[PDB]
Amino acid sequence: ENYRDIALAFLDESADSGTINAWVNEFAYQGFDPKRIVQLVKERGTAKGRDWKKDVKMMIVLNLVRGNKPEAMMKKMSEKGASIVANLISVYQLKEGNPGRDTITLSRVSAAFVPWTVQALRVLSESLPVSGTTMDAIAGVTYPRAMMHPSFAGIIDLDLPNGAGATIADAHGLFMIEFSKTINPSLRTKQANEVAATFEKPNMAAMSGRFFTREDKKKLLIAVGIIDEDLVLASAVVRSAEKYRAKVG
Amino acid sequence: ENYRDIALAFLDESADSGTINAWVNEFAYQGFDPKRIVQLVKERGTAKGKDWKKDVKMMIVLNLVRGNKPEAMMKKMSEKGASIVANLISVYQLKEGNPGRDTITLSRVSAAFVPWTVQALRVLSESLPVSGTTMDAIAGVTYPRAMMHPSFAGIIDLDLPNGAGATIADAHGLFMIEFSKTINPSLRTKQANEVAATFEKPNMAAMSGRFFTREDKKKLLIAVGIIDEDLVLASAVVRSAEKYRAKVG
Amino acid sequence: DENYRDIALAFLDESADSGTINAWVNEFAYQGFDPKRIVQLVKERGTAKGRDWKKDVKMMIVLNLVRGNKPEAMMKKMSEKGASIVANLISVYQLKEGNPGRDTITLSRVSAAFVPWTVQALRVLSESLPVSGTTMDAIAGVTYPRAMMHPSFAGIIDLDLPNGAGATIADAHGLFMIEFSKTINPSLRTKQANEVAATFEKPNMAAMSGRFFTREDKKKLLIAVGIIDEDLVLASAVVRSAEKYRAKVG
Amino acid sequence: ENYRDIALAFLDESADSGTINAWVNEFAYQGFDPKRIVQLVKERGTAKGRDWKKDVKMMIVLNLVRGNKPEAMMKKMSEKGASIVANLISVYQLKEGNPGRDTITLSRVSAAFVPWTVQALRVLSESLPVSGTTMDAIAGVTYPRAMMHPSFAGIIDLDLPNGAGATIADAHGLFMIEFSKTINPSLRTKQANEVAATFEKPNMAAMSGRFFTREDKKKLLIAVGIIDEDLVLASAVVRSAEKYRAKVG
Amino acid sequence: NYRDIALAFLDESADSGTINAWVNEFAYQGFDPKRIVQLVKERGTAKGRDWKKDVKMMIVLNLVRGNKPEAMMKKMSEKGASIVANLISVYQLKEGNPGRDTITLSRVSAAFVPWTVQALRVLSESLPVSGTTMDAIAGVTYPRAMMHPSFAGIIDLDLPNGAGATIADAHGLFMIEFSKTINPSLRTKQANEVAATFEKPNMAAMSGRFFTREDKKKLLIAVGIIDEDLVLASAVVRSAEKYRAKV
Amino acid sequence: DENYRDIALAFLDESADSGTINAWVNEFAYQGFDPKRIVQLVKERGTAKGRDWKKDVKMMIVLNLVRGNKPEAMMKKMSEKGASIVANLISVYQLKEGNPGRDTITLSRVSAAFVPWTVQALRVLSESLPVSGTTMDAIAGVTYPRAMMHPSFAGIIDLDLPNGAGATIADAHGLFMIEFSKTINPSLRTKQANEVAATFEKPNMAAMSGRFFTREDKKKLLIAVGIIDEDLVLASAVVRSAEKYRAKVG
RNA sequence: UGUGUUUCU
RNA sequence: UGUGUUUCU
RNA sequence: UGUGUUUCU
Repeated sequence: ENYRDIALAFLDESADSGTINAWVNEFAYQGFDPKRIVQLVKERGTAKGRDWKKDVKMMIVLNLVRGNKPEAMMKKMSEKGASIVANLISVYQLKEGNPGRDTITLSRVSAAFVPWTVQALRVLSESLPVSGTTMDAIAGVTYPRAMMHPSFAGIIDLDLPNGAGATIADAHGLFMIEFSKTINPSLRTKQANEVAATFEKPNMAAMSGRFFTREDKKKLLIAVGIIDEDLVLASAVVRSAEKYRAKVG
Repeated sequence: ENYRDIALAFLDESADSGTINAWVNEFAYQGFDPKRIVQLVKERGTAKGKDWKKDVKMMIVLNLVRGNKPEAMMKKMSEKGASIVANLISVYQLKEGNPGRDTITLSRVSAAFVPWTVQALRVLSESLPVSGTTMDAIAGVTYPRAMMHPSFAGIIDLDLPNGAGATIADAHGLFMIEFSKTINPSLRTKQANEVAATFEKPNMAAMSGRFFTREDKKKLLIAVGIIDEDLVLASAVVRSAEKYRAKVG
Repeated sequence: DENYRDIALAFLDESADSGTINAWVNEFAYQGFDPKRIVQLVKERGTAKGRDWKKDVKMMIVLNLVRGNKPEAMMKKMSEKGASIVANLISVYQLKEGNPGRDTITLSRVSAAFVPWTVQALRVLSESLPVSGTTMDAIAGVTYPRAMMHPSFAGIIDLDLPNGAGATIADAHGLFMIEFSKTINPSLRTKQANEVAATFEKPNMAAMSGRFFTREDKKKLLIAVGIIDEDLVLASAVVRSAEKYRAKVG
Repeated sequence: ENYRDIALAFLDESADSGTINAWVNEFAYQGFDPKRIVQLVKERGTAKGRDWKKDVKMMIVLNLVRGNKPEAMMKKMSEKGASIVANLISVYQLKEGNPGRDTITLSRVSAAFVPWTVQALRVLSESLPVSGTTMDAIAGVTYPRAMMHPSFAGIIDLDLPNGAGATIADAHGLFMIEFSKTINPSLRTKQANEVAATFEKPNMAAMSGRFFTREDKKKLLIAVGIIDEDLVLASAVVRSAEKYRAKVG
Repeated sequence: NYRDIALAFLDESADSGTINAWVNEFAYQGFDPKRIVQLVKERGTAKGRDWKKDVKMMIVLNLVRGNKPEAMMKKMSEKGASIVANLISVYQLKEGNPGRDTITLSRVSAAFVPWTVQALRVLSESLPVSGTTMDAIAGVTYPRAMMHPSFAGIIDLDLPNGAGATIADAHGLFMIEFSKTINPSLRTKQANEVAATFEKPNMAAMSGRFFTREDKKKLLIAVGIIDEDLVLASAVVRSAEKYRAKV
Repeated sequence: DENYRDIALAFLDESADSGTINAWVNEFAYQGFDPKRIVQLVKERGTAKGRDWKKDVKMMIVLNLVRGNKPEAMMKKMSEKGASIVANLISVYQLKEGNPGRDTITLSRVSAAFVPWTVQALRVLSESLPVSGTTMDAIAGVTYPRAMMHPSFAGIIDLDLPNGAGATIADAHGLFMIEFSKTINPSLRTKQANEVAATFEKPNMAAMSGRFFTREDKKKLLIAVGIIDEDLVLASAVVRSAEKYRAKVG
């Protein structure tokens, strides 16, 4: 009878904006942060006197065609290329996976510098783990090259009008199942929705990231041809999207 | 033919629908008792010489921005914040998921102390998994910040005149479908009505809660702008409600 | 000695005493689940505590129909008013959580032994059951007989009813049993119908072939609850539910 | 080579159907030898100073009412009965299922000593998994109690004049389909012909058994009322037979 | 430098005699029908047996009971078990995991396949997979000669017009059924998954060199798989397309 | 500190010359092994143990031609004499199997690095190969060039020969490669010829695109082994095998 | 949701 | 490719 | 046949 009144008294209990926001800052998620990624890449690069921006491009291209394990890939590479990778590992302190807060990986570089990643994909389509022609056969259309990497999720605005964001996410999901199957063979026998379950949680975290503003994402999506000035989706996107919904439904 | 004739006689023994339904309601599943929650919080808090009212606020904010998994959220948190979460776990014996009624979770604190939860939402709406700006885009209007958590269902009086309670419930459902879609991304490809069915049962239990009286709920709904002293729904609420009904059917 | 054919043949003239044989049968017979023992123990333990034990049976059955078979567990997810009642029921009847022995009482056992009342409560509780009546109504093409919506119904099935009526009733009950088995055991939800059926048909057969109720007892029960009429004609809902079951499992 | 020539010349080597079929019959699968069973029972029984003939009777009755799983049936039995079953397992080395021919099971005892089994059935027909009253309802008449066990097949002479053996076999099948349906409830929803196929093979092997001669079988069938001294079938047998054929096709 | 070293191997000696001696040292050594027949003949004559008759009995034994003689005696009439006991004794039959000098029933059936392939015409209904079962799986009456793994030993994959490939396909139709019956864990698996369990030792059998190509041609004709003009029997080509469709 | 968001967005309008990027792709491209490194390690490890390493190369090649690329496994089915020397070769050359790093020696890589000898050994032991020369003679309409009867032959193919003669030689080699792939991997036997060709397209291309040997080196090799004459004219059997291949594949 | 997984040549 | 796997009655 | 199994909210 008084436990009810205790709870009810919290109506008049102080909800100080300042103290609440300080708690939020203490409790907030701390780990993956594109801000931290670019900061560390820039710092470590300039400390060794590198053209660090050029190193980013090379690290992204390296990531797009070889994956996320630099030490391993050197053992299966020409000496000319391996020597370059050896340096990239040295200055940027590249790890093979299981990243911590201050850890830099090739995936993280591709994700943080996605506005360039999304441009390189237009050129590398046939050298990717899943080729563009393979995706072109899976979709009924020429699949948008910009989407052919997990990092694309970072520029998706889910709140675009008329469910455009959802449709873009669907179309990207079509690539993600194929990508997930190629780098994890144990998923190749699994159903579409089972494969989707393996990526949709970190994928959602990427799409709901706040590194880029909504206007940043809109500009990126337009610049790379997913959507136009009038926010109209390209047909390849909507047709790839319905393929995805059919597979998982 | 003695013990057999006894059991056989139960055919003519009474099965009154009203008497049976009374038992069903007694024996019905109950996730937790809010009354027991505020009791245990106050008891365990004072026993350690803590400003337990302040700890309630912190646990609520922690719940709003990080969810209901205390041990897991510390693995991705600033050292400062994780330190105080560790304390809260210690003194309040915080567990995760859906344990017994004598067990405290962050989710249950926000539900039991909802008259404060509902005020904190007015402050940190942009730090939620689903932001206030997102809800503003989904509804045609500014979505009432107080509704932006499952614990809001606890202050809903379904027996308000003219089905105003059902309207408020629908307006809250507009948020709940979006919230469910991000914390459980597998639901993103499901129809709105299918998503609504995933939280129908616990949401109903919260609205049907008798911890707060109808007058208590009425006062809460007025104090937070859902309804006025004349029991008239805010325009944004009726808007969000009809958006919801059109999504669901 | 070593002519073994003649040894076996001589057992023709060997004594087959009815008295001694029946005594062996009594020693060797199955001993475990016994509705007679259940009702006896419920009645004894109830009157020893001065309870309206018949009313306790109804409450224990309703408790079983809506919450399942684990009383200690369900108290942790129940109002204090209800939990206090359950606490008493556990105390006087010595309710266990499962793995019953010969002298063990469980909620399932109460529902099974006192099935002539269980079968009446189901008419009223249909929407509060783990599998609702409306859910079964959608699975069958018809309004599924509420009386069958519990495993204990198998105890009143007479498999020897003329014209395979008993088999048809068992089929219709099997339609509910797959749904019930899937809800209380999630690991079966991905399995095929006949796989799920394999999980229950052995104890289910033991229930149908039980001898607690006579054939005339079962006939009366089945009529009283609407499965079959005075002329032993099956209700259409039963035969249509039955063919759904045969289709799933075949 | 010359070894190649040797293998090549096997092409010219014969393959007489009669000679080959003789080998098939020799090498054919044999579940157990009844002869070996009565031997081991008498040997192991006398070696422990037991009334082994009496133990045979108990094992048969035990087999008729409890089946073929000695260790399992003791878990649901009176303390008195389980005590003597434990003994029987000890002295006769009882196993379950289908082990080697040098292994005793309760099922094999009832089969080997069928001239007694067939008499016990006349006494305990209401304590069987399928009762005599049940069979009375399935047939239009009183079903011959002697047929109410799979071991009855051991005394069937298939080479009786006018296909009387086949008629007796069909009458026995009327019980066998019901017996199979209760001990293996998964078969309850199967067609009668499908159920009959589940026991066709071992039942045939029992009827084709040559442990007993035709004269031995004839004497057994007469002594138990299946047929008279003039080799005329009992009316209930021909009845049960035509009931069976109509069920099966 | 290193390039010139490699390039100099052009003028390095490739002596025919020494190379062939290395080949002989390095060559596969294990399963060899020559060794099988040699050992069967030697061990048989050392005990004064009609060893050729023993081969037939061992093959028939293999076709209807499988590859585990000690085990099958425990489920056999005393008359038959006594015979098997002798066969085990003189030929030193093992239960599996054969070494170089090991004789198994499978090995007898494989080495003496020109007789094995004749016995199958007679035993079709006593096989683990019956002829009528294979007749229902194929749309036609499946060639009895193919209803055993040992048939692969007489397949000439180099027969003109892909006839050899077609014969191998038709045999593959039986092999999936046979593999499923003796290994229950494969019964839930897809056709190509089951095929993967046998196609490696199966290929070793087809590419064996015990029989010449003309030996195989003669065998395949004698047993009706193909005719004098090397035309395939329709049952073979129809069984083959069933197999290709499954996998 | 700094904007960071702007630094990232800046990369949208950051350069992306196709030629500069493609140069990086070729540097960073996957490389199975370096033939140069292989002959180095063979000579170094061989001399360090006082061995006729040139002779060991020959034995390892012959071993590779008749037994494949799994040294530990092949010893389990080999004469005691042969297995004894294989054990040595594994020891001094540190032989591994499959596709390990570029600093690792395999039998397959020895045959590839020392292909000017491999190509001569094939002329001698063609009937001891997994696919025999007589088999290839039946598949082609003519006597199939023995020098092509191994994947390592691709290492001496000059694709930039005039009149697409390089492509013709590659196709003629492909006639063998489909058959070789079908026997070492019997699962491919039921696949279409074009599907089989796709299984070895990538490593075969890498071998032909190898720059370990110069065009003049390849030309001299191809002439010395009869694929082409001093006037760069294809042998008739090669053009035959090539058109057989194209008709199989499409 | 917490941004992971990085196969084969 | 390396010639294996041998179920249930 | 041996009368078991009792999920998630």
